[PDB]
Amino acid sequence: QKVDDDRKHEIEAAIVRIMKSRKKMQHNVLVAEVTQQLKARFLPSPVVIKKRIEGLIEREYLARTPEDRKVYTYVA
Amino acid sequence: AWDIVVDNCAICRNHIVAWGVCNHAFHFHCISRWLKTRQVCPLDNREWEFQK
Amino acid sequence: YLAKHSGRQLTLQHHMGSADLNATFYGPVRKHILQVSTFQMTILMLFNNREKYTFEE
Repeated sequence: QKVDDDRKHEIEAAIVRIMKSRKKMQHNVLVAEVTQQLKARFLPSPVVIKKRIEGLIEREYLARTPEDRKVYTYVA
Repeated sequence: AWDIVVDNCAICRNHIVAWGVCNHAFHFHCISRWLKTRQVCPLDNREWEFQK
Repeated sequence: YLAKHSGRQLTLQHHMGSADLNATFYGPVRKHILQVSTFQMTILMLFNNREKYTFEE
């Protein structure tokens, strides 16, 4: 569990970078991309996949987009 | 144990062998804060991605 | 070497200190190096040093 939690940030970093490079997609598309990115590293539940994407702003690396409840945009 | 002075690791205000990616003896929060602007760590001239 | 190379991750395992010491026994009533851990070798050496052993020792 600790290894999965540690690798969650690394897996979600790529998703956050892709979202920042795109900044325009469906609300569920952002969650699906995050789930697919973390599928290769481990097998997280959909709630865990959503939490990993939502915690990107809390990682002290980028920010989030409060306008969309599901789509997240990373400033950096 | 690493002779890197565990009393002060970096600018994190969270206190502090273990092998990482920059070998700068920095906490997880400090590494993330540093990577918020530049991913390159200015301590080993190599790409840093953190570990453990 | 550790003092000269400050901040270098070149060290051995403290909890798994490898050593092969020839413990001295009371003899028959031959001798070979016994593989023991760093922390658990003291009690083994004390028990093999004499015949009488106790928890307080």
